[PDB]
Amino acid sequence: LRPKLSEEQQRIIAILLDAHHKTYDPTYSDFCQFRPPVRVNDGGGSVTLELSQLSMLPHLADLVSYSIQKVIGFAKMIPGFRDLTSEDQIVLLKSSAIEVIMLRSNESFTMDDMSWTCGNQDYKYRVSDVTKAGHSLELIEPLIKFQVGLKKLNLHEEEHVLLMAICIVSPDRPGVQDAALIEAIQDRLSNTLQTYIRCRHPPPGSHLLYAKMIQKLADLRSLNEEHSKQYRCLSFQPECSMKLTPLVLEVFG
Ligand SMILES: C=C1/C(=C\C=C2/CCC[C@]3(C)[C@@H]([C@H](C)CCCC(O)c4nccs4)CC[C@@H]23)C[C@@H](O)C[C@@H]1O
Repeated sequence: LRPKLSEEQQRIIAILLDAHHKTYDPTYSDFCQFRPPVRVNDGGGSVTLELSQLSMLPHLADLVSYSIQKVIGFAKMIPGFRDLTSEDQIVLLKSSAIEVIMLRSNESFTMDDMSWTCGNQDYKYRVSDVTKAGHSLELIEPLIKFQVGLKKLNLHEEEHVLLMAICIVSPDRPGVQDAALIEAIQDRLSNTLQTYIRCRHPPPGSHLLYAKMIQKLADLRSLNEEHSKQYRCLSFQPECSMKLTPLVLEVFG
């Protein structure tokens, strides 16, 4: 069976697309406002050197902080999100922030050279830039694998925004209060996605796609935990806080 999208489901999709268009600048025109990226010589991938300088951390921390603000804006436009208590809204945002960033970053990621290309050379982010920010391959490898995997799903923009919305409004987040309400909101989004794929996504892929998308949400949970471990190590580095931002300190602290 291929039920058609209800008027409400169409509205939800239009709302999410508009929300994404208002919060994701495909030209990356604000990036020059961030603290400048610095790339020091480290072909050897020296952890000692990387930690002593954390040359790319100020720039990436500003990028991530900027992105969190956008995700907050996006979340506030998700149908139903405002119905949640302020406390639940914050718990969901803090717990999914890094995951949504990884998801939305897929738009700038390119398999041409496996990098996130946001402009000229200065704003082309490679795995080497992540290491220069203090991270290890335990996070980087899975991250790239995840990016390529998501790219291959060839998601329609409609599927992309729904996946981000579903990621945010998850009832199984530590600390949530009204899980039932959150699940109700998420189910409404999941059904919309499931329905969209069935009557709008042409084969090969009319099916199987939903499961693959759900699996990516699971992958995101693992990356979230790995990033958390790495962030902890990073926080031990003296003077690290100055290379971050208040928003970032709260979200990952
Ligand atoms: C943000 C966005 C973009 C790219 C994403 C990237 C490339 C550079 C490195 C990133 C930011 C990965 C890096 C794992 C995160 C590590 C940094 C970090 O622990 C911290 N930082 C502040 C406090 S701790 C995750 C997503 C990757 C560009 C554009 O698509 C907008 C998108 O929101």
